[PDB]
Amino acid sequence: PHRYRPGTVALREIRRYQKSTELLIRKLPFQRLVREIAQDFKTDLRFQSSAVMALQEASEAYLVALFEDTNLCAIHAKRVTIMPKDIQLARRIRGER
Amino acid sequence: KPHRYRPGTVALREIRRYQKSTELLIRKLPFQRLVREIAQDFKTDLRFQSSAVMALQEASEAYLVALFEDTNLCAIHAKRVTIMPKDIQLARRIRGER
Amino acid sequence: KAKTRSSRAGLQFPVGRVHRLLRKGNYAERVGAGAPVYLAAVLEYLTAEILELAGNAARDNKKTRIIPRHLQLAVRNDEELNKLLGRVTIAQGGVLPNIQSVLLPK
Amino acid sequence: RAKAKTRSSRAGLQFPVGRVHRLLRKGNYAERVGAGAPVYLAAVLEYLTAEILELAGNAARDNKKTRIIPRHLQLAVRNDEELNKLLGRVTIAQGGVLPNIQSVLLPKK
Amino acid sequence: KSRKESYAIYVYKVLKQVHPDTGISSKAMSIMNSFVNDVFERIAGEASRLAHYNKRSTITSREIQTAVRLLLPGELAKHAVSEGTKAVTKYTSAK
Amino acid sequence: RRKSRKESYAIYVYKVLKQVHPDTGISSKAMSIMNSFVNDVFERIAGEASRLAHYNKRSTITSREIQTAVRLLLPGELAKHAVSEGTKAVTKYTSAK
Amino acid sequence: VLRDNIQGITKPAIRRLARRGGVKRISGLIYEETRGVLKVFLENVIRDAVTYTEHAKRKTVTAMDVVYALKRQGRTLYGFGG
Amino acid sequence: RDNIQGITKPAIRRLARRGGVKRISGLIYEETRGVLKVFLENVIRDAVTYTEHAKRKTVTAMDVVYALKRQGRTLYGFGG
DNA sequence: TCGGATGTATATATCTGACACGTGCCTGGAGACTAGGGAGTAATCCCCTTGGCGGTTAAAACGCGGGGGACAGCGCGTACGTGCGTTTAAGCGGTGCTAGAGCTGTCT
DNA sequence: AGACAGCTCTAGCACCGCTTAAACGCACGTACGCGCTGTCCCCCGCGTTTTAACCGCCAAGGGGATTACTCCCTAGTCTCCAGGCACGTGTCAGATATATACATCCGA
Repeated sequence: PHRYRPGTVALREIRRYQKSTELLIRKLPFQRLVREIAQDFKTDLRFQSSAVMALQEASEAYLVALFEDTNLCAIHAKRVTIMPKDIQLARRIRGER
Repeated sequence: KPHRYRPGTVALREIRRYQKSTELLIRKLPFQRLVREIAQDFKTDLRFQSSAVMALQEASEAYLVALFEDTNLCAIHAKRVTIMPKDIQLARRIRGER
Repeated sequence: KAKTRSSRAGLQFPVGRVHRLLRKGNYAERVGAGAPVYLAAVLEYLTAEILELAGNAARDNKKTRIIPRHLQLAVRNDEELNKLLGRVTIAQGGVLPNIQSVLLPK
Repeated sequence: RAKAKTRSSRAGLQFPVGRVHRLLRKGNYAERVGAGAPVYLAAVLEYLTAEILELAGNAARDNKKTRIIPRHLQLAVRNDEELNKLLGRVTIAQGGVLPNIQSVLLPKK
Repeated sequence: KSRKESYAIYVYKVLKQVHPDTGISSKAMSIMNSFVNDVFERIAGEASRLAHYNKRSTITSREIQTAVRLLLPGELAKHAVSEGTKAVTKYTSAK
Repeated sequence: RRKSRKESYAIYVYKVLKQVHPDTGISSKAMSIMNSFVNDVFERIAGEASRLAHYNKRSTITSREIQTAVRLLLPGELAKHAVSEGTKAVTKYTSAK
Repeated sequence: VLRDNIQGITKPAIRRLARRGGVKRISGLIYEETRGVLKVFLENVIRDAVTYTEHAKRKTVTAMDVVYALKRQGRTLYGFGG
Repeated sequence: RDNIQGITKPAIRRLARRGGVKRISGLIYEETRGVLKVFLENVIRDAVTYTEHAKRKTVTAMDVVYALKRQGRTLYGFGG
């Protein structure tokens, strides 16, 4: 049947996910991850639904911003594919490493 | 044939020298006049403490040095040795200066 | 007759609250009477600029209610509010629609 | 009058507890400043001072020098993973930078 | 006390003056409330720096005007200073 | 006229230096940097201690506010050592005469 | 006991974030790289948030704890209180 | 005026060399001057602003330190 | 080329629970007055900053050769995108409980 | 502002059933990483030139720091009352559902 060529659905997805603000990570898996990490610092912690949302909003914004910076340095290397070294470079240039 | 160091061999030595030393690399007089030239655009007849011009030079040189490191990192990332203007702009953009 | 300091200054923002907050925020042991009036005027001005750009974005999007998307679009589109709020993340704001020319088809 | 002894000596500290206590009250960081705050803060400041001075003195001895200079302070701060993170946004005058060359820059055949 | 302090009324009134036909969502309203609180802390914070750097024990229009010029960009600063000086002018002259 | 006194931690940085390296000296430039560092760290810990007191609507900065500011500002091992030193100092200060 | 929940952040979820970020093509290596980055980011933000929670002697992580943590790290979040 | 061009090409090179750069394209100099010019403008404008608030006519080292402190980079070694 | 697939934006109608309006009321804003010391004003000084001359001599500028590294063009292969059927548990609604957030009062 | 006792009653955690979209494993193609090659330009290294940064010494004057004096401006306390803030309410905006245009891309 009809098939979209590579990159067509990616551009469409970029437009769709940029035109939309909803959270892209599943709420329940992220909530479990937050709890798993939080238990390392202090056990039996409880998280307000607003607190988990705050972490997800920040995490999605942080990663989206990081992917923007990563995309910029990927284009600089004359690549469209982002590589782990691109994330590592951006994080080092950003000063967070 | 006169003995000549191969391109970059003296640069590799210059890097060690300047990284080993800590003196300021911009001449005090050109920098001092540049500070007053820019300051004149904000307020006329300004005076600068001798140490104030030094503070601006220390920060300016440390900033450019730190910028060149980040610039070199992104130049190496592009599989290049020579740093180009787009490398500076990229480092400044990723650093959040624009 | 008692008339609010906000109306005297020609401002909507609560000069009394701004004065209260400055007095309670321990920014100094004393707060001059002109400080909250000046501060309230700046806060009201920034609020008007933000809402004006947000309302214009809402109208462009044929919406009549400002939602976080409009605030984000306004803040990031204005070359000076973006710089003021460069370190700010807006919940449910998303990002500016932008794809680099190199990524677009030939 | 009772024997006068400094608060720092009671805490086993060299740093001035009185100066830290006064600076906290004069800086208006809070409406009130508890007696434990300057003692705890002075201890942290003294420990961090010893931490940097020890690493700086080591760097000085490693450089065969008898006095710690800005260079030794910069090397001590940037060589320690945690001090480098604590002072990442800090620039030290006359300190220079760490001797650093990337492997791709080193000479080859 | 349980009382909640927010700029809901003031943001709405300014919105009515800027766009009487336009409303604002409770989510966008909470953002604006946090934005006002954040900018207020920045200007008040910088104003505290200026007072302390000049060992002054009070916050006046000069500290605010300077803090605004430091924190706000060029055009925002010029307009904010204009609005601030105008508001203080009317406030002082109106008695 | 006579020059006014300018207070600095010079004598304290030197006394601590004599403890870590009795034979090592310190130049005036390095002393100025150490004084700058002490004042910078002081303002940062005190600045975070203010935020903590304010967030909890407290009017008094206590050891708990300082300890929390230290844990937040200082990295992991530095925080542990600093907390231990601060705790030892405060405990010995309170128990001593 | 919660364990290995980092793998709960599906590859399509990372893809969507990258798509919102304008990423056109994502290397298969990015997925594990992104999880490690996010794991560090969340550890830093949660450590600070839990620190505020512990200082308040609370057992429930309040939304303000996350906002203050994000503020301290220079990534302040608007929309969850003042 | 020419004072922007007064920061000599070798001075830029020395900074780049201290920064670990091994090779420098001829266009880095003009770009570096612009980058420095905007950096100095942001720091001087704040220092001048701190000076004006003090009603002083000379920019002290503290005025530059506070300008940097606000600019987000702290400079050690000048007191205060 | 190119026409057909076929997702996203838009237009239509219904809906609905969100926010905009209406209300009660009390506590936080405004008004009045004081104390008082912080802040402004004035005179003074002096020092360090700005300005100038001399000169020399380190550093910068300029010219040149060439080689090495930036980058155009290329091949390819394997990794990643996309499509499909599978199936999985997140999302949704419902029910349970009681930890512990939030508050008051004491109170000390 | 916390030790202690107690109340509320919120809402976070605990749990099941059902839905079905999101996640998943796998098929499979050609888009795209990059290794390799060619090349030329433009950047390094040095001789050579020169200029202006640098040192050192002196002028001077002005503005910064200082002391002396003052008072008017703000914090504290008191008075007051209607502005703003939980509650009540409903209606109409854009979510949701449905239909259908059109722009954008693919197989021919």
